[PDB]
Amino acid sequence: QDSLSFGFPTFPSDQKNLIFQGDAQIKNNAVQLTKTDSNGNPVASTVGRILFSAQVHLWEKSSSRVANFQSQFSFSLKSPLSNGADGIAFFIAPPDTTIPSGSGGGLLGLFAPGTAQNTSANQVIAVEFDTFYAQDSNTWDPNYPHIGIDVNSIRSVKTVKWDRRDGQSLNVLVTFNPSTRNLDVVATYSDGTRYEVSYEVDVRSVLPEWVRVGFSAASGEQYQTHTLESWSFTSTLLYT
Amino acid sequence: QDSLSFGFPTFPSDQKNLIFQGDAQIKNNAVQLTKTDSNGNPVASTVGRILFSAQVHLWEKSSSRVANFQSQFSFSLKSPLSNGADGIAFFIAPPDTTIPSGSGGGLLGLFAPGTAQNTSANQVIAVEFDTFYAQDSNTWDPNYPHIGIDVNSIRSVKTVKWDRRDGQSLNVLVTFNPSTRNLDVVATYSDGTRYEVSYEVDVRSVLPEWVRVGFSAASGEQYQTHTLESWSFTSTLLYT
Ligand SMILES: [Ca+2]
Ligand SMILES: [Ca+2]
Ligand SMILES: [Ca+2]
Ligand SMILES: [Ca+2]
Repeated sequence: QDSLSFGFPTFPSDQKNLIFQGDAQIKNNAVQLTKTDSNGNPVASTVGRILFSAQVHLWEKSSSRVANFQSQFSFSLKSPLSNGADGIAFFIAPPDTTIPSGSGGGLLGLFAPGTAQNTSANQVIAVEFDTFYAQDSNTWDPNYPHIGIDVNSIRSVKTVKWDRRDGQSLNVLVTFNPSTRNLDVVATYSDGTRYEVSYEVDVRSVLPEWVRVGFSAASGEQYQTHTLESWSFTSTLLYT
Repeated sequence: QDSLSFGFPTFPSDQKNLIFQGDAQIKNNAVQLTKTDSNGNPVASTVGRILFSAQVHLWEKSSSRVANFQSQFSFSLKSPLSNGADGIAFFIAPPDTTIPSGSGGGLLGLFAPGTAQNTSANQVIAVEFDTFYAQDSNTWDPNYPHIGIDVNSIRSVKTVKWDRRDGQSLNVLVTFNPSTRNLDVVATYSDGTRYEVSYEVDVRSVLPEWVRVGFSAASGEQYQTHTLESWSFTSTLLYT
């Protein structure tokens, strides 16, 4: 289809169109990307991702069209530790994508250690909300929590300073305009605090014609819950 | 998801979210539900169907919500003869539905011979465009071409006289309002000729909470092409 849209105001336990990978599962009308014990407390060494089952037609070679898409979502992070890790990400990748071997911790369940920074060995665009930046392990990160745009590498093409707020929902709007090739990110907390970051990128040179979209999160030695609360997505092919 | 929408202005050969059953296939940017030869002419004894891969949440027991949906599509029928058969139908059924054994000809690929008229043995709602009504083989049909609404039986609960026009596309709008429980059908030819039929039905007592939607067509000894040209669908769970 040239156009596709779906909306999850909440996530009831009875799901049919989501692909669960790793430890991801539904609990209390929300998606818990990373594993939690019986008490709902976060645990270390966990990775999980979800993908919408229907494939999205991102671009079409034969007609020279590229999709205009928007993804609106909300999530919250919680941890008794002073340094919850590692972060959550909205991503776009090939339909057959699976959790790479050894992609836990700072790799956010998106990249393999051996090629995490080799832009030629990957096909993925992601918007990350990174809370762990230890300069001895995450050598590619700026020294502070941040929002980053990733294109085929864990070392973001760009980042902006962001504040982690335990237990507070962050609303995010990610949009892509094929005319200007701008990928825009706008995130806000309930008190009005706003964060914005933008990057120009031609998706045709990075991703195949058909892709799947979803979320990924992970925790290494340090941990926190990564709770996806709602998600709406729309995409339509346009002439460019 | 509480809401789902998709639109196929045309049908390119590169499809990823369609389930093909029987003889259905993409050809010339359209879906040919029934088999055709090399030159493009219809053949006898053929059945074919397509279904969208993502499941639709028709109703939810917990919240007591029922979906409001709309399906818009266009198709054309062509035959060297004048007695083209058997017809095409838009249908809604359980996700694992498959072509019943011996459902060719007048059963439109939707019902099995032994239970075609047993309402307690089926789970399907369909809107049929029936062009063949010979009383010896289709004992359940009125004696003239028609559009009908089928609820768990090949014997329509409501029908309206219709005119078959070889080679001309018919534009159709099917809508279901959970507030009134009315299933309305409006079909029109480019010159303005309009046909209408409706029926009150409680989808909750006929179909499961999650379903799949698609089209079916068949040709017995008499034949004609059943070409699906475009299709758009939208559904939203409402609190009525
Ligand atoms: Ca990090
Ligand atoms: Ca980072
Ligand atoms: Ca008939
Ligand atoms: Ca009939």
